[PDB]
Amino acid sequence: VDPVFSIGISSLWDELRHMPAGGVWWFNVDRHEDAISLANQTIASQAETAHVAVISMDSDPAKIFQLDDSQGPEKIKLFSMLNHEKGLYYLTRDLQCSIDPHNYLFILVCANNAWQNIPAERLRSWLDKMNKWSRLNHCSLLVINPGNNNDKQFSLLLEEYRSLFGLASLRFQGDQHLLDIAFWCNEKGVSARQQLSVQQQNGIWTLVQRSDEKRILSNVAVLEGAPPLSEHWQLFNNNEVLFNEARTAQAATVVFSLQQNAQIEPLARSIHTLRRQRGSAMKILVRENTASLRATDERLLLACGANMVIPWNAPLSRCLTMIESVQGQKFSRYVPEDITTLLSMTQPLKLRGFQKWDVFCNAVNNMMNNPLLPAHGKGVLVALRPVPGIRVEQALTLCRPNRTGDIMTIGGNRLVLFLSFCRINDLDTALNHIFPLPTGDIFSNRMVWFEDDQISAELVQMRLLAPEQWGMPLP
Amino acid sequence: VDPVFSIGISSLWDELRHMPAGGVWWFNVDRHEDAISLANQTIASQAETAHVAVISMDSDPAKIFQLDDSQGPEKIKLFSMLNHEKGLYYLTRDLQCSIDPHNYLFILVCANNAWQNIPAERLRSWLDKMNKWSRLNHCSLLVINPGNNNDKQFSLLLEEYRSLFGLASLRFQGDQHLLDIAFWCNEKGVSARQQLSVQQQNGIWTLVQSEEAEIQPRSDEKRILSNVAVLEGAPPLSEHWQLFNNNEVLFNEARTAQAATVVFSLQQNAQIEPLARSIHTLRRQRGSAMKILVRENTASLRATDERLLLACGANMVIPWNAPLSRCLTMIESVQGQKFSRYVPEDITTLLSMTQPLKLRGFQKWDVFCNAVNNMMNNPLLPAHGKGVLVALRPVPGIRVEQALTLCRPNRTGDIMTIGGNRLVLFLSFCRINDLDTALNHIFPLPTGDIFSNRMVWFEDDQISAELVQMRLLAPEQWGMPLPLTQSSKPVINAEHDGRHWRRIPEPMRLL
Amino acid sequence: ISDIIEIIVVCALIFFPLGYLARHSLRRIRDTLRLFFAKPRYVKPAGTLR
Amino acid sequence: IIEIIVVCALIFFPLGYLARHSLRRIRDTLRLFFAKPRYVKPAGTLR
Ligand SMILES: Nc1nc2c(ncn2[C@@H]2O[C@@H]3COP(=O)(O)O[C@H]4[C@@H](O)[C@H](n5cnc6c(=O)[nH]c(N)nc65)O[C@@H]4COP(=O)(O)O[C@H]3[C@H]2O)c(=O)[nH]1
Ligand SMILES: Nc1nc2c(ncn2[C@@H]2O[C@@H]3COP(=O)(O)O[C@H]4[C@@H](O)[C@H](n5cnc6c(=O)[nH]c(N)nc65)O[C@@H]4COP(=O)(O)O[C@H]3[C@H]2O)c(=O)[nH]1
Ligand SMILES: Nc1nc2c(ncn2[C@@H]2O[C@@H]3COP(=O)(O)O[C@H]4[C@@H](O)[C@H](n5cnc6c(=O)[nH]c(N)nc65)O[C@@H]4COP(=O)(O)O[C@H]3[C@H]2O)c(=O)[nH]1
Ligand SMILES: Nc1nc2c(ncn2[C@@H]2O[C@@H]3COP(=O)(O)O[C@H]4[C@@H](O)[C@H](n5cnc6c(=O)[nH]c(N)nc65)O[C@@H]4COP(=O)(O)O[C@H]3[C@H]2O)c(=O)[nH]1
Repeated sequence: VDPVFSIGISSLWDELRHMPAGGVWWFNVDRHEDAISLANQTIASQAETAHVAVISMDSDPAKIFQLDDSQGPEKIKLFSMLNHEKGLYYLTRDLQCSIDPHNYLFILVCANNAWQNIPAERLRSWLDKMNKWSRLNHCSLLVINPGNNNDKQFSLLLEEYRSLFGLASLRFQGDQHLLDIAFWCNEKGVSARQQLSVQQQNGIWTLVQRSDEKRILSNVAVLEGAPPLSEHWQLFNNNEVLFNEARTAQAATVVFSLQQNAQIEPLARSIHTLRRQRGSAMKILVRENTASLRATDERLLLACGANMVIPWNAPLSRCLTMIESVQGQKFSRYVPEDITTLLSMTQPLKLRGFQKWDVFCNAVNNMMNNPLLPAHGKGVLVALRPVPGIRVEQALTLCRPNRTGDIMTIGGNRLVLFLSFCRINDLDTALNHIFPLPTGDIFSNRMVWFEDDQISAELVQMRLLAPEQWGMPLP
Repeated sequence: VDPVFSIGISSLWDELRHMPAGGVWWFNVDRHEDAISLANQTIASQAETAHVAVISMDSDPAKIFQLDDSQGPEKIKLFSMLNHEKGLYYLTRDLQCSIDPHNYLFILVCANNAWQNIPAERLRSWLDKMNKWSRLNHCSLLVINPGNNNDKQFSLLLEEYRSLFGLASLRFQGDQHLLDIAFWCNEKGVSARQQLSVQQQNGIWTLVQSEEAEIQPRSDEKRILSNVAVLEGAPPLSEHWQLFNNNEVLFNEARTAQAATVVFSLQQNAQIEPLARSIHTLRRQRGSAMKILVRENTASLRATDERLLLACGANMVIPWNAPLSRCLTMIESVQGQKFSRYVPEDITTLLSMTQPLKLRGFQKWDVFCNAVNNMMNNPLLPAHGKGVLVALRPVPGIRVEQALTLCRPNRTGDIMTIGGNRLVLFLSFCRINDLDTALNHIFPLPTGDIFSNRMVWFEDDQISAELVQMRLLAPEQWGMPLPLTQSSKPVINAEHDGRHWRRIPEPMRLL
Repeated sequence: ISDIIEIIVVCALIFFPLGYLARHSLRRIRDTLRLFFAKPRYVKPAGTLR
Repeated sequence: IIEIIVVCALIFFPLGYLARHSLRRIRDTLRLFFAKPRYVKPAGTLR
């Protein structure tokens, strides 16, 4: 009786694609443009006779939403709601005023970070009421949400899996998108926790479809003047020949050596190629001999396909035990095909020294909104209050950042610094590197923000500072 | 507050066994005796305080259903109904007549092929009404359906997700039963499309050792459950961090997780074996999606104990040498990884693998050769990492028994013997890279003042060949310890202060 | 004639809320009637098998 | 008199009962007619 609808993903299995006429489905997206594209394709994939409506926060849906000429419904009805939570609260009655909702598909494309301010309890109540209304009217609702940080909200959605008939996510990974289907319920059954890869070609979302295990291939420098432990050890002078011989290997163990910082970039490429051509059976280890690494470079090597990076603090015996640790293990993580999108994450700010208030806030906000950066680990935002007897300009005189991604600003008797990729524990060392005199004889108090939400809130409270309260270095 | 009931299957994951109050679960079973067995085990599997009621047909439930004296609720209330469709319709209000079904568990054990006469639409309406009733009354219903053939009914139930929290089937296949879970939903997520092999051992249903990676929901993939000592007084880095005072509490919290990183802290060697047991339990109960990390804070680990922790199920042991930032990077290095190694059922074997010699000091030639041979014939020890066999030739000034006087092993697995002017010594679980360290610990500090040259064997074939050559030595050339009467005088100017070799200066005349 | 129509209207009026409240509270009426005695038929409690 | 009053009562009782059973229908039709969209305003059927 009640028809089944289809999600806007090409070449998707019937178990994960259909949408019977009763229920609510939720979809998360990383960027607003991707949400709009998915909404347009979902409109385009439907049958000619089906009933479809689109509700968008953005004004003039006639300008941002389109139809397919070849197939799709003859007409779709657009709705616009003001930027108020009361719009979502009244949605059901407001639609009842204008449509009879029997077998009607509602695509709700919210604005960017639209669901960020909705409280947890009211979101739960909204989901429950929408499920009840959908089952009563035999209508289906698809919710498409372009957001940035929804971990708590995603946990809420997972806990409310009874109200939802399906939860999926689309994450941007440079050249391909990752479709994470938490669960999907249809007339063909229930599916649980699939991870799939989807790519956009011409604006269309299409799904992208024992012998030497004990062998150990290692650089000579890994064994600090030590005999080969077993028959299974081959010793190589540099990582180049090691890469060439590992190309042929299948499930062998490869141990690179990091002596110099300049090797990090080519090592990354080597690991990438070795993890692409050769599958998850191979085990890639990077033994760091001299202190020639940052946390960011280690994250890059881990993303490029290294099992783990062994620090230089660990002596040889611990490194050998760690080599024993990775045995029998497969590399389940995803390595993006594009290599430049990984190296671009090494330094995303590219601004040094003093910045005015507005440029500082814009730069830090832009870095915070970057999807291709570690969560809660993008940097540390610090506000320093100078002791009485010295001004913020004098504190700016005694402040010389050394890295590229470190920026400063002065305003409202505060010196506000941002240090990129620095962790909260290693903050005082950084401050000692920056200031000539000890931090403690120059500043009275320290406020620190290092989580994404905290930094965003501090930035939104830092734009409220009216001008003429900002500061510049004295010429 | 509401209870979480459990299905009567042993060794089954919490994902597929918990049944929270407020739902309807459907069970298709092959044989009536199997149905009654499952019903009885499910009755016995509940908490003592749990209120459970059973509904049966065409029999007296007081005679066919049994309660266990060791496990299960103290008392259950039985119900029997005539083999009629009217009973299936009236169930809700008939039960409401007697007891107010708040936080109760109703086991609906039907007659053979009883749901064969119920039409499709009325069955769907019944499922919807039962879902509504269960939600309102905060009670759970477990329908056990004996059926010779319900393929169409199974398909209808497959479409009917919105009225059931779980649909499962149990089919007999000659030697084992296959548990086919179409979908199962509890407080821990949604599982779907799993085929399991179960067997009835001593009348109790159990999972065969095929756990593999079947914990489909990974809702807590970002949660980091760590000991408070792992962060050296640093703030919790993210909201995903939950700190704990000790490993005991952390273990209790982690037994309910799915894919959360669990970071233990090791500070004393006394805490290695129980940590190993806990890790074994966790990896045996919570599958391969979990990330178990052991973080050393002070020097408290050997290579053998690290191997024990790794073989119990831990992904990585972080040395105390690595500072906190490196440790956090190593924590994030293991994200999204599955533990694909094999963890045995018996922890006793793993515990015994940590010390397979248990014999210290001087040995006869026979005892030494046999002990080393038995150590290298144990198929539970790392290859080419069992130990180091070293033969020492003394300097011309000293004999061999005197050199025996000059060696005092400290660890339990270290043995030595004298024969053919050769002091040969086996140090168990010693790598070739750190042989000098061991020799310095068990000899006066400069070893070139007691031995001219040494020969080292650290590979299994090499040590076997050396033992074969040593067994050929004539018994007349074997050595014996010198009696304490003559060994009182130091051979060299050194003395042993319990565990330290101190070198005593002696008078001499310069040239 | 007029008085007849007036009384008819009055009866109509008074009896519309009557059938409105009879349906509105119907579920509660049924619940109470069950509570009092009803007829607990079909499914019959066997006993408390301790 | 009394008889016709009883007849009118009888008429109105199931009449009001059927009117209540269609509460949802009545609300839906009234919402269609009155048409007070407070926050969600249809921008328009697009081709
Ligand atoms: N103690 C300490 N000093 C720090 C740190 N970060 C920056 N510096 C100081 O700042 C100078 C400039 O660093 P940069 O602008 O990032 O420019 C750096 C950077 O681009 C590169 N570099 C050096 N080591 C690494 C490394 O391990 N990783 C990466 N990604 N780049 C590195 O070399 C450039 C020049 O390095 P230097 O000549 O040594 O000079 C460095 C060094 O004196 C730090 O974490 N600790
Ligand atoms: N934003 C920011 N953070 C800073 C700065 N200086 C230090 N940090 C932070 O402090 C951590 C530890 O620095 P370290 O103890 O000097 O220990 C450093 C240092 O010895 C060395 N290193 C890294 N980059 C450079 C470099 O460019 N030059 C030199 N000479 N050493 C470097 O690598 C170690 C590990 O560095 P990381 O893992 O990156 O972790 C660094 C980083 O998070 C700074 O100027 N800006
Ligand atoms: N520097 C150094 N000394 C070594 C080493 N191996 C043994 N010793 C010395 O040998 C003594 C006796 O060790 P044990 O008989 O195995 O008996 C040991 C052992 O059963 C246990 N123990 C201590 N630390 C560890 C450890 O890290 N791992 C394990 N598995 N047991 C330990 O405590 C007992 C007594 O230990 P201690 O009082 O410290 O006394 C130790 C220590 O002084 C080594 O690799 N390095
Ligand atoms: N058979 C034998 N091997 C010996 C002996 N002494 C040293 N070794 C070897 O030398 C390695 C390094 O010992 P370390 O440098 O003193 O460094 C040691 C030491 O600091 C500590 N440790 C281990 N056991 C004990 C112990 O019983 N007591 C104390 N105090 N420390 C210990 O743990 C570190 C790592 O030990 P391992 O991983 O086992 O690795 C040990 C072990 O393979 C010995 O008397 N007998």
